[PDB]
Amino acid sequence: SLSCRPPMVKLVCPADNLRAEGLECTKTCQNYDLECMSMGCVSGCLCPPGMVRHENRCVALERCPCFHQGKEYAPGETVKIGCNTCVCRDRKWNCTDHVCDATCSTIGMAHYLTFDGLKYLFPGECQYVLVQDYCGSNPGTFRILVGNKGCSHPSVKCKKRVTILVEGGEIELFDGEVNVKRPMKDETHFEVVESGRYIILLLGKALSVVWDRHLSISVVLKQTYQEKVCGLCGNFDGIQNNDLTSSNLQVEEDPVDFGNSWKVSSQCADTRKVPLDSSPATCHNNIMKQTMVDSSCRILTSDVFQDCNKLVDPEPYLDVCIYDTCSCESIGDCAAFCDTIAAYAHVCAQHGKVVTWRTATLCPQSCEERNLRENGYEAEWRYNSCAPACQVTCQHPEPLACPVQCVEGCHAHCPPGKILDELLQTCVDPEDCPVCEVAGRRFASGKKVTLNPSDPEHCQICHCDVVNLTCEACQEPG
Ligand SMILES: *[C@@H]1O[C@H](CO)[C@@H](O)[C@H](O)[C@H]1NC(C)=O
Ligand SMILES: *[C@@H]1O[C@H](CO)[C@@H](O)[C@H](O)[C@H]1NC(C)=O
Ligand SMILES: *[C@@H]1O[C@H](CO)[C@@H](O)[C@H](O)[C@H]1NC(C)=O
Ligand SMILES: [Ca+2]
Ligand SMILES: [Ca+2]
Repeated sequence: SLSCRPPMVKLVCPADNLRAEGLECTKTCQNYDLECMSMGCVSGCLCPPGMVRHENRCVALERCPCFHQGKEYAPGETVKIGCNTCVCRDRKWNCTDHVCDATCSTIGMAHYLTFDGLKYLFPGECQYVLVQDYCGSNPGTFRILVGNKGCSHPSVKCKKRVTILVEGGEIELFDGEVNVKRPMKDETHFEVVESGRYIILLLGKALSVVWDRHLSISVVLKQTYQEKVCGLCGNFDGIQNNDLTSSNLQVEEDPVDFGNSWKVSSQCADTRKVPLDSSPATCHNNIMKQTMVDSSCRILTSDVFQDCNKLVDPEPYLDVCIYDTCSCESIGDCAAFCDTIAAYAHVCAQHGKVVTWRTATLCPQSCEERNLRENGYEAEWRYNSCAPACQVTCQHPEPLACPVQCVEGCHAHCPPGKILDELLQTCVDPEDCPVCEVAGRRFASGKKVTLNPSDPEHCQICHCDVVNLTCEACQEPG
C-alpha cells in the first residue's frame, strides 16, 4: 500500500462490506451538486471532503471555474451578455442587472410591444402617446404620437400617422414619406436615413425611430431614458408586468383601459372593451382557414428562424401574425403576413442572426424594377436580407451612429471608390457630392450644423450652399 500525495487519502474497497463508494463517486467542478449511485466502489485515492478533483489535483470548491455554453472561464474572467457583465466568482455567475437599450414597436394593426417586452392588443382609432418623457416630474424633451385610422374591425385597409416632437421640431411619418413640418432647433444630430425598406430617423444622440414605411414603427431608446418615459410603450424599467400603468400611475389589468388613458385629444371617444375573438374576421367559424393561417405563420419557428428563436422570442410575432392574417382573403399577397414576418427577421438580424426567408412564392421582393443600367443611371440594386443600415452617401457624408446594425431591402452597389448619390439614383465620385466640412464633420448641401450650441460666445450655425461653407453666429434669444 503506497501512500498517496497529500491531501488525497487512500480508499481500500472492502468486498465484505455491504456498500462503499470509491473513485466512481469522484466529485469534480462539474458534478459537485449531484448524486452518485455506484455498482461497486473503485479503489483509489480521493480528495478530502471540502475539495474536488480538478486537473488531476485537489482544489478548493470555490476555486472551481464557471461554465458558459460549454466553454470554461477562470474565476474572475467575465463574460458579457447584452449590456451586462457576468463575473465568475466562487463557482457562480454574478451578473449585473442593468437595463439595456430598448425598442418599442407597433406590431401589425393593433398590437404593441413595449420596451420591457409586454405585448398587448389595443385597437384604438384616435391619436395616442406612443412614447414620451413628459411623465410627472419631467425633463420633458420629446413626445412621439401615433394615430391609427382603419386598423379597427376592418384592418384590410389601414394607415398610421406618427408625429415626432423633439427639440422644438415636428417630424411627421405618414404615407410612406417623412415630412419635417418644423425643423429641430439643432439639426446637427438629426438625420433621415432611407435604407432598404426602412426609414431610420436619428432624433439626437439617444432617441431614434426605425420605420418600415407602412405599419412597423419602432422607437429605439438608450438606457439613459429608463424609468423616465411613459405612454403605450410602458415605463422602460425592465419590469414587464407593470407596463400597463395608466397616466395616473395606476396599474390597469385591461389593455383597453391602459390605452385609453393615453388618448391625446378628448374630442374622440374612448375605445370600449370587446371580448377577445380567438378566430377573428375570416377565421370565425372557419376551421379550415384557421389551420391555413396557423401553418403559414408557423414559419416563424421553422428552420431558417430556429437560430433566432433562442435570441428573440417569436411568440408575440406569431400571435400577431395569426391574428392579422385572419383578416386577409389570401395569405400569399397578405400584407399583414409579410410585414409581421419581416419585422421578426429584422429583430433577429439585430441579434446577429440574419434570416433569409423570402422566396418567389412567399413574400417575394426583388430590386429588378429599379436597376436602370441601360438608362444612364450607374447603380446596381441588389436585395439583401440585412445590409448595413447607415451607409455613407452624398446625402449622409459623415458616418453615423446608427440605432440598428443593418436593415432589409434594396441596397445600391457602386464601383470601387464611388459613393451613392441618393438624389440622382446613381454612383458618383465622392468629390462630386455637394458636401461641405466643418469641425471635422462632413454635412450635405442644405444641412445646418451647429457648433458649440450652449456657448453664446462661440455658437455658430454653418450652412452648405453647394460646396460653399458659410458660418454665422447664433442669435441670443433673450
Ligand atoms: C455579486 O457581487 C455583489 C457585489 O457587487 C454581491 O453583493 C452579491 O452577493 C454577489 N452575488 C453572487 C451570487 O456572488
Ligand atoms: C448581403 O450583404 C453581406 C454583406 O453586408 C454579404 O456578405 C452577403 O453575401 C449579401 N447577401 C446577399 C444575398 O446579397
Ligand atoms: C461662396 O460664397 C461667397 C459669399 O458668401 C461668394 O462670394 C462666393 O462666390 C461663393 N463661391 C461659390 C463657389 O459659390
Ligand atoms: Ca415596465
Ligand atoms: Ca470626420
